[PDB]
Amino acid sequence: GWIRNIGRYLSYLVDDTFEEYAYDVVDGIAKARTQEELLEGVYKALRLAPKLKKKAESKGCPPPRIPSPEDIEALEEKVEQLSNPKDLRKLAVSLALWAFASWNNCP
Amino acid sequence: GGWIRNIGRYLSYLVDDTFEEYAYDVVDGIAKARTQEELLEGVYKALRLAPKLKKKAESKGCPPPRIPSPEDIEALEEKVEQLSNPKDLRKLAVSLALWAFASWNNCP
Amino acid sequence: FNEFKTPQIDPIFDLYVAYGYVVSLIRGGAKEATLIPHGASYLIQTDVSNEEFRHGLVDALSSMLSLHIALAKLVSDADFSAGANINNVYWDSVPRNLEKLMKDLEKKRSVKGTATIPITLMPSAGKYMLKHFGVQGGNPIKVDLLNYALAWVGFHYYTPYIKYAKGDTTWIHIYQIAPVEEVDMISILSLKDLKMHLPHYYESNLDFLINRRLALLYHLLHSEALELFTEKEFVIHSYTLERSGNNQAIRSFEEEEIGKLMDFLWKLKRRDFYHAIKFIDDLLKKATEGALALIDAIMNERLEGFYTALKLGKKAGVVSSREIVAALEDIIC
Amino acid sequence: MYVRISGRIRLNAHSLNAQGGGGTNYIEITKTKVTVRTENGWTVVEVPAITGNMLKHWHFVGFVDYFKTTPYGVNLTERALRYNGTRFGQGETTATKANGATVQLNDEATIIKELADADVHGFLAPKTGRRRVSLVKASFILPTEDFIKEVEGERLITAIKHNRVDVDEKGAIGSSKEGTAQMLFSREYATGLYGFSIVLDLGLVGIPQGLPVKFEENQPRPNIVIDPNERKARIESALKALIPMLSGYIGANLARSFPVFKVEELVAIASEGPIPALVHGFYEDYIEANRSIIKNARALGFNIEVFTYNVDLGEDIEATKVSSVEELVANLVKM
Amino acid sequence: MYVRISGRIRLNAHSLNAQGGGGTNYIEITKTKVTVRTENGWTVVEVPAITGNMLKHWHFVGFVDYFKTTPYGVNLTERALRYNGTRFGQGETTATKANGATVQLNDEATIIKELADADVHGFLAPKTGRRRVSLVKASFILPTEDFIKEVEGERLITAIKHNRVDVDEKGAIGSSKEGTAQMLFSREYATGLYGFSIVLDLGLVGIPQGLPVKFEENQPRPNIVIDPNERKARIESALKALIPMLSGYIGANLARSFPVFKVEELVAIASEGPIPALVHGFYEDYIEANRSIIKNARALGFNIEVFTYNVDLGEDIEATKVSSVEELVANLVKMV
Amino acid sequence: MYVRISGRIRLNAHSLNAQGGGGTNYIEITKTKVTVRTENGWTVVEVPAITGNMLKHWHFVGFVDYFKTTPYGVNLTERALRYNGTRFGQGETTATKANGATVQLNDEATIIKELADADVHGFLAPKTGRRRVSLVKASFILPTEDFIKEVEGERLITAIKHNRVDVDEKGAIGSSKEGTAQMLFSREYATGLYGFSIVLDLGLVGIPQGLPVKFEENQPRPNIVIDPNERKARIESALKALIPMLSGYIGANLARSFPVFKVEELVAIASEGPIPALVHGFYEDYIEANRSIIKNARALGFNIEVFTYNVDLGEDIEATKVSSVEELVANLVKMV
DNA sequence: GGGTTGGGGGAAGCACTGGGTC
DNA sequence: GACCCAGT
Repeated sequence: GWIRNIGRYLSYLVDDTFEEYAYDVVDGIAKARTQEELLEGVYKALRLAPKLKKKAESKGCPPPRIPSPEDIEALEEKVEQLSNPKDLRKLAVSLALWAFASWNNCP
Repeated sequence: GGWIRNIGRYLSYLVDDTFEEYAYDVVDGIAKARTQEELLEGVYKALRLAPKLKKKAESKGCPPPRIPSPEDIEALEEKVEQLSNPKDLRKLAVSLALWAFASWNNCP
Repeated sequence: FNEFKTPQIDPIFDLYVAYGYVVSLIRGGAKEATLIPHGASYLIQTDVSNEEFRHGLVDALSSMLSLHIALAKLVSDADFSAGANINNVYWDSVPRNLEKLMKDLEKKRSVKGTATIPITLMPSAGKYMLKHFGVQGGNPIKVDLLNYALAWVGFHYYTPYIKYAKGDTTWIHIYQIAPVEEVDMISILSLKDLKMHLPHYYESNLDFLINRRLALLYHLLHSEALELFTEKEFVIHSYTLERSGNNQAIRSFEEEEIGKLMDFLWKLKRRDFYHAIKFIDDLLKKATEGALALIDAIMNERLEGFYTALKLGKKAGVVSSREIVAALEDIIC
Repeated sequence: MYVRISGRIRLNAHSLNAQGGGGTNYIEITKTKVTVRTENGWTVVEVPAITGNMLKHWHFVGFVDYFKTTPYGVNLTERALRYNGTRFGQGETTATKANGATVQLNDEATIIKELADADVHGFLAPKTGRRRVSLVKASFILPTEDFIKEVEGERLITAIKHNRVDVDEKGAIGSSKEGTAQMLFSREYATGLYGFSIVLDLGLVGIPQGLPVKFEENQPRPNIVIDPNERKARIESALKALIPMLSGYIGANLARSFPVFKVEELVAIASEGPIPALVHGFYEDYIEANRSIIKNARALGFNIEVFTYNVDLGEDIEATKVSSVEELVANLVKM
Repeated sequence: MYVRISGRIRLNAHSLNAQGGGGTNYIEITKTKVTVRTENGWTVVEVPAITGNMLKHWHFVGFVDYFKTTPYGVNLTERALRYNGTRFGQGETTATKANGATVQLNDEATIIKELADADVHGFLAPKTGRRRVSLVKASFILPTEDFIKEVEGERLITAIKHNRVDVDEKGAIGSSKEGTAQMLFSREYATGLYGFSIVLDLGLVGIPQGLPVKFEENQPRPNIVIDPNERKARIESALKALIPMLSGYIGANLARSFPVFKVEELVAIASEGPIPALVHGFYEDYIEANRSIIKNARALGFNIEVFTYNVDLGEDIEATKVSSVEELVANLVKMV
Repeated sequence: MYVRISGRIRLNAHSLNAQGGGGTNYIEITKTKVTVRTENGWTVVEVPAITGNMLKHWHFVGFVDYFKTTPYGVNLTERALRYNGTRFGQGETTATKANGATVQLNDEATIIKELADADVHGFLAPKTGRRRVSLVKASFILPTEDFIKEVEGERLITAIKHNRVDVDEKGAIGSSKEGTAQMLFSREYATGLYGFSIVLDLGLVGIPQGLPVKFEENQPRPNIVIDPNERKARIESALKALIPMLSGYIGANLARSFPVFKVEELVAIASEGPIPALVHGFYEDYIEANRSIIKNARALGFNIEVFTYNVDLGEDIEATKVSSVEELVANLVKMV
């Protein structure tokens, strides 16, 4: 479903074990409707990789795994023909929904 | 279609580690741009650092980075002229910058 | 086939009186029974004699008196005494009628008196009706003891209620399921499990009981009853008895449907169970204003509701388990 | 005279028809349901709608405001100026006017003459009967299902918190025993595109319903039991009462919300005699249906004048291009 | 004397109207869904907005400041001078006057005869039971439709993290349990071609709701409780309370945000009588609407005073080309 | 006594107000989205800007620095002397006086009497609930609209990459395996023709907000909890705090910052009565708006003094030609 | 890049006209 | 139309 392997990275910026607490990207991706801000919002989340990489090592747990590019194109190839907001929100909301998880990997 | 992954692999070598090279300014400018003109400027700034990275990877033991094929340059050039409206310009402005952060096996 | 006749007075009162017929015939057997819906008549079709009907009532009222006398003119703290009862004048008048049948039903004598129905069993009751000009005195709606006793027995066991007082004020929310196309003994008996006996929460930490649409979720959370609604069809009817500043009046009365809420919880609590209740309880206790956005998204399939509640609740405290996130997308897909 | 206004309204972020606040802290806004036809089926949505009681109350409010302008402001009850709207009672026979005059309840002839508020919205007196039907009727303000067809979702309910700061004798904050009034509550405002429809019956102003005609010279004429010159003034006092509707004076919380109000499209019919209402601003087929109803009334012998605001409404009808409610009123006040 | 002001404002860089709590990180800005066209159907789009409560509170703040300079400034609530909008809350049966006196709670007129706060923004008397309708009505602050149509809603929200430097006396910031209340909080700022439609009703000042008229010789005369000079001074102070509205005192957090402002197109109508409200600036095509609301309403017999800025109108009415709002209210206080 | 300062300045390559990298090396600067007029239509663009928190912190630093000069600097805050801007973080009930004493947080008047910085900058005491709004309002720092129109942004970022050198006795840079420090991070700097606007409310120093006036004889008389000489000294310190606000002590990056930051044009008004705030420099048409707001205000009989630079504001305005920045507050302080 | 902080506490509807009996 | 009442 190319979702379980990308939602855990989105969850890295909300969990208490990583105290940076940037909800602006989650708000931007949750309210993405027409064609562009959905791809722009996920950029902000995927950019803050160093943050998590340093923060996991600052406590002791292994560095977080960055999502593989084997399935990133599944969003670009799907957003094209799904131009209307009828079914585009149907997955845009799930993208932000998967960002609010725990994924306890840093005990 | 097809060239996005190839250019994203090249952009990945600028933000990954094991390279001692971290330049987020250009990758930030490519994505969150406002006008079509600065898109190609950011692309040039990102692409300029080809020779300095094509030689250090093998010195550090990593495989050399695969330079994007010149055919993809034709596609990225010919995609932007006919699309001038900013409505669906930001999506392609951020599409290539998205693949900068991924799990590419740069240094196995 | 007997087909016990059921008088038609109010769409909600008739629901309580007719739907409470089963609690007595179960005590007397009545194998191979059914309840044909009529929207408001809701007639019971059973091939049983009338004699055992009173044998059911005497056992039911024995249970009621055992519950009433146990707790404490004497006023108890039960559903039929002070739980859902908002008026104090019915705190002792209602039980007095209930024990009165002990002098009428035990020796096989029909009812001859006629009492006054309170507002709790039927919200359309009151003091000031309109006939042609102006109002009248007292309560013109007067219910015979036969139909009067048949309502409380079905009210106490089957329909649940939630009470949240906070000192002088008092909020009472009453919910009941009404069949609309078909129903059998499998569903009506299962609906009995939803009843919350002694739902007196008070304190201040349990404030999440604000609003009826939010209290229904909390009532439903801790009752993993039968999930037959995925193949059946049922409707939820709810009404409130507000007593803000000792002012007994109804200020909220809406009609919703329970099937989609059944499906939502059934599809949510499937991947894991330990963390789902913790998550929903945390969002309800902490995100008091945010859980409204979650409940509202259920009866209309609102996508932004599934995110706004989580956004407003994570800021205070949320476990945010992994297996429950995949449960929402099962409904979404 | 006989005016039927209707159309669609685009107002958003407004607090209308709240739940009070006697003890509930979260003041959730009223929520309604509407059905819409799509994909060969019917679906409902939890969308708010505003009752027309707000519209009637604001009509009552504007009636006295436009009635105090003319020097005929004497004939008005005291309770009308305080926005009471009780209209006597089961035993109240005397009236309280601005000057304190006493009115005896015997018939509408001696009531609609000395009092003007009791005629527009009617009254009742269970002691002696003599009920008066409301001459002005409002309609519920509900969102059209075209907006649902183009949305069929979204929150469309803006929940904002509001805080009431409080100070002690020196600036302290109490919790439960210091005698403080610090409060933190919520307010939900409604959005979307709604519809409006208002009917006015100015032909019964000053004419009792029991005896609408004189009928003593073999010539049926209106039974104006009041003075015609002030009757004409009373016409405008109620005709201009709908002007504040088209400006934003709808519902409550006007001091804190003041709905963002602007009508996008409307249709009205004005006539000397009784006429049917066109359509509620709800259904998508609210233009062409009106295009039918007009030809359903012209063949019956009705001198109906159609006023259109941001709608073509075809070309055969002799409609007038209206750009605001005010010139519609200005074109109606003449007759 | 009812006056309607409506127009635009290039209000930006403001953390106004923020939803956050003590135990709530990431204090975020209010967002109101609105209905637009975007060359298609009446779609819904998210956009930050501002509540009219705020505007009412800041109108109160400006009104008390401008009423201090008045010679009758002693006739005001003490709590009003404390920049508090708690007009007769819960916990007290009476308020406190500025000089230290109290106010009695049976008659409505005697409440406002020595107090200018309940006579300008209303009040509520829980224990007593009586109530008063509000005077000034403030509308929400929403951007222009075309502004969000052209940009099709590109975020339009900027989240900035802020922190403090609460370092101990020794000069070290170690653990939370150490005693250093120092942390990272985020503030949201917005921009847009916002609009406002404030309205004031100065014909009801000093007029109790219970007894608005007297009619001692059966003549049109509203029952005024305060001196006519006092009423004129109070009306002038209320009108002068409009300058801070465009002067940057739109909302709170001015110590850290202080949004940028500019006088855009404004329209003000006032003729000392019952006047309909104006059209809000949230809709892009509202200017032409203002060319029809007052075009024929002037011919209805009303001496409508229209003051306009940054708009040419239909060059057919007596629309005064006012420079700024202070001259606008100067032209209003001279006709009362 | 109220003061309004505004105008246009020019900044060149400053790293003021940055989020705070973290592990990340590009130290991203605060980006704010603002409106642009444009001959086509109203659009929005993101530009690097400076929040008001900074301006307020630097104003507080200047205030305490110039208050140390006054002989009455003993009544101060130990946190203020340590250049700390936090106000009573949660964890302690009382506070410590700068003299070394203990300040009881039970009376606002005592707090403002013994704490000069908190009197003008407000404070926050959640433990006892003591609140006081700051007398200074600071706006953001944004480039003017015409500047963005004539430059079109062009991503307006200057990124310079630096390293950290960790040379021990052995003289080895290391490979982050022994405990060395050899990394490569980048800092960016921003330029542009920006604007400034600050509001001073120097009429509440020495006067608690709870009890502004006494009204002992039904006459306007503010009640001051301190001797008038201390109030005058505090006013002088507040006025002198604005002199470094245009000198260069603005922002952060005290190791690489301090660009040119010289004022190109400034406008100011000062008057003991309530006066509006001038338009923050963001637009190409604010000059005539300020001209009107300073011309029509004088027609209302307001004793207000206007100072201006560069722009003479026509010949009808008697505003003097203030050149430097200290002479403005100096001429203001001789006129008390 | 390499560490310190993620809210902090306080508030989170009063009064107000109660609706039944007898 | 004047009476009635509650528990953490």
